Amino acid sequence: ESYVRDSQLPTNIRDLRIHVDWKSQTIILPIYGRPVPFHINSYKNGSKNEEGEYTYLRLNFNSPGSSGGISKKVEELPYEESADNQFVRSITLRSKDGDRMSETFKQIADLKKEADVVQQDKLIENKTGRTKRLDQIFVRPNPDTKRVPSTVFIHENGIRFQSPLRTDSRIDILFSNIKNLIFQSCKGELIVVIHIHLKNPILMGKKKIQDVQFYREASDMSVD
Amino acid sequence: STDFDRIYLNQSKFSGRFRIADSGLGWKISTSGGSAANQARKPFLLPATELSTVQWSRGCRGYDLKINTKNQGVIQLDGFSQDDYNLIKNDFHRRFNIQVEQREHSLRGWNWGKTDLARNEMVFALNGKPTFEIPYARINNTNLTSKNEVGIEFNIQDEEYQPAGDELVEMRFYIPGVEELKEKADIGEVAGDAIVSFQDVFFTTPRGRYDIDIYKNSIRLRGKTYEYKLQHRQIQRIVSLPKADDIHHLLVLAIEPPLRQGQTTYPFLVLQFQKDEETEVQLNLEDEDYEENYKDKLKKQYDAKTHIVLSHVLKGLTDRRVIVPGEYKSKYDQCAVSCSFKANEGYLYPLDNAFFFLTKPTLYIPFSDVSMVNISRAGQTSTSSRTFDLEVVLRSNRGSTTFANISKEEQQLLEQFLKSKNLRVKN
Repeated sequence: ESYVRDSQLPTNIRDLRIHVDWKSQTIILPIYGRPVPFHINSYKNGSKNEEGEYTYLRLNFNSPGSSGGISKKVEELPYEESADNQFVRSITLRSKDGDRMSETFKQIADLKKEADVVQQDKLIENKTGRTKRLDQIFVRPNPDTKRVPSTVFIHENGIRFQSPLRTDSRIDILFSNIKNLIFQSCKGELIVVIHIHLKNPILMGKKKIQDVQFYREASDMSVD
Repeated sequence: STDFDRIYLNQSKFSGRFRIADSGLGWKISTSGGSAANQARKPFLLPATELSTVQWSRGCRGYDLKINTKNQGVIQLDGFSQDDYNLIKNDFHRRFNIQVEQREHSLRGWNWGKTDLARNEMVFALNGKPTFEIPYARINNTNLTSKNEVGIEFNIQDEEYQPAGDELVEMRFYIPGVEELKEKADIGEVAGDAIVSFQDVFFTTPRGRYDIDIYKNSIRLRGKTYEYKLQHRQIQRIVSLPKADDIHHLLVLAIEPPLRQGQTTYPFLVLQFQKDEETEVQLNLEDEDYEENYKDKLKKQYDAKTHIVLSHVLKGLTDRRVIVPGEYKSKYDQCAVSCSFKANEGYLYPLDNAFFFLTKPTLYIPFSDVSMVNISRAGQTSTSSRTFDLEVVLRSNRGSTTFANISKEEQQLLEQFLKSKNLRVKN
């Protein structure tokens, strides 16, 4: 939605220059003297042309033939609510008469861009007699660019990687989400490693990861 | 009654005047004053028998009346303040007795809607919430494709820099595979005609081989694929140039505004002709009328070069001066110089008041607008073979263009031209 009531007016009542709103993630245009708002998620792209003294701005929405390569396909916003219904595809303007248009066009250029995880079940931690713990273990992909040493433990319904050796942060992995656990040793290899491949990727650290691995290094080269 | 001079209408137009009456609404455009003696105005009267509905509210732009009538005109009135609700409603409650609701036709701004072709407008309802109804008075041209894709090309008449304001070219739209329906009612207005025609002429923008004919006050281009219309008022300048080898001639028509298919731009209509195209033409006009029609410039029957004929007819229609190719001889007696651009090789032609760079995109560089030029060169044995570069700046558009691939002789001849023309050569 753009707005919801009359109380929230545009930034200026007399909008004699094409206005771009940022707070409500929408922008208004007058199609010949009377308003309409449209949405960034409803937008595709914009383009420019300058010719002699006249100028032609093109603005393209997200619609069939525009957002999707092939028509009659399945997309979230336009098709899912209604697949056989009228939408708009692109418009144009010529605002040579005022030197305020390139400014709003670059505000378009960044507004188009200015704007995500399946949540697993919480892994229950239990400190039973049978407890798995080994150290100098490094996880990859790491939470941050630097390399994280910590320990790893097995529980009854998932895999837990406890950070408290480094930063006390908690990362949880669901047994059902793990698809394949495989070992690979140091036989001709530079590491000794445990890979868990997941079907439902998890958000951790700074990013979204599917593949999760824990290993120890076997390096022998030295520069001392 | 009451009088205000700051009331707006037709937002791509300057302010107007109102003078309210019991019998009706009298709208006067703001008077045009010539020499402080000639006073021009166009008054219009909208009596009370035409009012149908009022939907004035604060949800739309320019808080002021938004009137729809049975005279097939919509008064999308603008230029009043927030406190005029009580005033206008007190004035209007005497006879009309119509409540103005808080609409706010639509603001959800989501693309999905339904379009219905009204008697004079195109209503766009987002599930019962109207979004747009443009009257058919403001439309200019309509184009349709095989996807039932609709493009409405407009042509607004600019007056001056300041009052022009916002002003739209195109309203485009797609429609799905509607069964046994098409865009019937939209095409129900004027193109507005009664000299000479051509057959199988070769054009470049759009590129193809079609034919062209002239009516009383315009020209129609026809082909097997598209038809185009070009008005004489839009035509700005006519240019004729030769080729390097003399075998081909180029007729360049500078026009404004460009003729577009919705999304392509053709500033300069470039037409190629052959040197052997020497034939005779016939003028479909009366032996006494063609004097007044062509201002005695051309004869009824005449035989000459077809290029010269077409250029002379074009100059006669436009009533403007012609551009003659310069007498400045390039390398090997040639009339132009070739060089690469946008990954494309094209020619440069100097002239009295501008450089013309051909052919994709045809670029004009007028000497008056030219701010300065510079030269860049490297030191190597290969410098003699198409190496030197020339960078020109236009300050009016802040446009810098660099002209690569120039040899020693070409650079020397260009520089000689440049001193003789007395242009500022930076170094």
